[PDB]
Amino acid sequence: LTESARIDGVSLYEIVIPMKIPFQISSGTCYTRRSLVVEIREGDLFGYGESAPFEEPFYLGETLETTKVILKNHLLPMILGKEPLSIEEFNHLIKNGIRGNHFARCGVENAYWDLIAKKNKISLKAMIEKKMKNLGVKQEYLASNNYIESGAALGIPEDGRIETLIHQVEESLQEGYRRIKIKIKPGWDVEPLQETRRAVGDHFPLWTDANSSFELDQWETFKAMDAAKCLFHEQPLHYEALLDLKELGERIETPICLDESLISSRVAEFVAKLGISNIWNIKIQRVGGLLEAIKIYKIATDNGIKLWGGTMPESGLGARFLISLASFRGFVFPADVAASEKWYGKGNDLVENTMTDGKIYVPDEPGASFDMTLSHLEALGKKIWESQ
Amino acid sequence: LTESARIDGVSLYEIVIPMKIPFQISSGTCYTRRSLVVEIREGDLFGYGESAPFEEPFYLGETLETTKVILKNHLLPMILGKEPLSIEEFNHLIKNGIRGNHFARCGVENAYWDLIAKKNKISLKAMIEKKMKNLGVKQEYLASNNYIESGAALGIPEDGRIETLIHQVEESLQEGYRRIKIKIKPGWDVEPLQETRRAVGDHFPLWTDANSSFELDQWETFKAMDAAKCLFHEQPLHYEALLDLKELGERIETPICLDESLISSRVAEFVAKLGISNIWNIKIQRVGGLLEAIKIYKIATDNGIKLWGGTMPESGLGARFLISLASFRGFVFPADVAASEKWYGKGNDLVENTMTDGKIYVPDEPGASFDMTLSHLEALGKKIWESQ
Ligand SMILES: [Mg+2]
Ligand SMILES: [Mg+2]
Repeated sequence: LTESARIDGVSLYEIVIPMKIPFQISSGTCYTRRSLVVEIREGDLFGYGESAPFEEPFYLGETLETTKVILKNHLLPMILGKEPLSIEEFNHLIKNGIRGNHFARCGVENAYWDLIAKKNKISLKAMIEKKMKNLGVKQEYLASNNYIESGAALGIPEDGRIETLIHQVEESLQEGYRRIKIKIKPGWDVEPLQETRRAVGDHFPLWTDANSSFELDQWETFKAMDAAKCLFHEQPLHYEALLDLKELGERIETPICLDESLISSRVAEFVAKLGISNIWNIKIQRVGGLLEAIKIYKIATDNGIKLWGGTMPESGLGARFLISLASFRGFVFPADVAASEKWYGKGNDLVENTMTDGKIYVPDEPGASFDMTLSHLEALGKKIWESQ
Repeated sequence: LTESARIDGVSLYEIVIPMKIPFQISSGTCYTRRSLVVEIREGDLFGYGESAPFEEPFYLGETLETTKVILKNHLLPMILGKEPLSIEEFNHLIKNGIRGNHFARCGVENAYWDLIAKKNKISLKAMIEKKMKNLGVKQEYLASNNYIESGAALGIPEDGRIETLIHQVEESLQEGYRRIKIKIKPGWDVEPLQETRRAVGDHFPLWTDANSSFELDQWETFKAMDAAKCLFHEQPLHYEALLDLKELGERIETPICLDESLISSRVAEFVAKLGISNIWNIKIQRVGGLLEAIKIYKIATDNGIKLWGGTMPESGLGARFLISLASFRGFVFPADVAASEKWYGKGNDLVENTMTDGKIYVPDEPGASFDMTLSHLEALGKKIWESQ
């Protein structure tokens, strides 16, 4: 398996996909998925990757606009004409001239995996396993399933009615989702979790996602939520309040899960060393690409830390990168991955990811974009920048 | 002292100042200081603040261009018409809609201090002391001098000759600087530090700045540099390698100083708790403004952690914010602040900061922009955006 390719051409598409289900985002409405697609060309081969920042700067400070700037003016010109010897060398290359900006780096890094996967006629999953192996990931954690399990994510209902949330819990069960997580924030916490737990039974995989909206001195609220016996509480405090997150964990029975805190493998290293949390969420976009995600996977599995996969979400294309990764043994709870048909309508996503009885199967074909036709890409978006 | 004001108008200037001394920046040449100046208007009063990002994304990932985007499209519109009740409430306001992007937030936050200082006819230093006091900073650390000491920062000479560095050490002593720090990186380390130490004598305040260019497994190189007996090593490892930085500190005699790692007061909290480092550098731009800097000051002085002030550097305007702050007792080594005359020529900086026998005196007049005429601002830059 060769990991080298020459970057003969690069292009940037802005894709726009109408949401069949406008959902409550973190800054209001959201009728449409608006994303960037990086196209890397070697000869006649093309790799594609997605950067999916928000339009508002509430997540790491990056926006669609700043991501365009970084990509057009710095990152895409830097890689043009380059001939990296490996995935690791390409990772070094893209980080060199650009710190932060993980969404921009992710779209470029993922496109390179796609290009290499296709050039080698091999599945993403296969490349990931090999990389894992080369990095010295423990044999037990090179094992995998051929699917990921899929969980529902439920917001806080705009009418503040528990029954509106509960109607959605019922729909999620009927739809086949294998796990539910519900949004919480101070004042919308113990009650919704209580009514949810009983709508699904103690047995059903359930967790909260507070989106950092609590502080440690509100710990008693978590104490009260211990009765719902959920699997963990996802990111309850500020992403930089690492010791507070460890301390909360010591005051309650329900474990604490990190999402926003885990911004890189370097951070993962010392978070593992300090025993801040035993349950980590992995979002490829958050960490700036797949290799970084894999390095984090090694650190977690080296330390008995349980993983599960999440997404921003991106389009089906970005999700492909997570889908291959998230089937490995390290991943032990259902992932947040959007089933194409539900959110965009059948066939309307950039690529189709299908949920059957709460499972999404891992593609065996090469790379991420095997089933993306150029004309479908051109139908969903426009080339906004290019250079040869 | 009122801390409230209504934001009747906001403007953005791009200033451009020809460097009399083009210096070796982190991405090549640098003939000119290019910065942004935020103007906030209440009635007939104006506050000014500087955002000074680099043009390339090697520092936190923010650039002049992304900073413009964030400011124009998000931050400046958000504050227009607002009437914050305090500096703390304005800080909350600017962080709400925008995470990361510390340079953008800093220019806006500082402009608000300037506006409030002028409206109250009081010195920045006086407002800082009061805020410090309100935050419960220990009485001993409300003490201050009426000047800061100024240190030289020397780069790695392009010809790789030790004598070229040493000629610069001699010039720095003749110029009156009270401290020298020299750039290092692997392969340019023990020798330059050795030749520097003796050119100045064991007595002279001296430290290294590796700009994160080493890893922990290169620790023996630091061991060898212990003979030069300098005050500390500034940011020797990656900014996110916190435990590695603590560990390096345990393997050598020379203390480790944090710069890039200290990105916020939340991070400062747990870095203090963990005893990563006993010597911290404070850059107002890095932490996103003066209140954040003050919160970090409290954490350090609460824990016996020694401080010193640094700058990006900005223009004289940005430096004003540091100059008032850095005179307090917590600051125990000379600061990196550019003397206007040296770098731009006399009177050519946006505002003039004068070094006399290696000291820069703290202004007693109100705020930061007391001596900045509108026509001088218009001579150094252009209004590029505004809204009323
Ligand atoms: Mg999450
Ligand atoms: Mg420094």
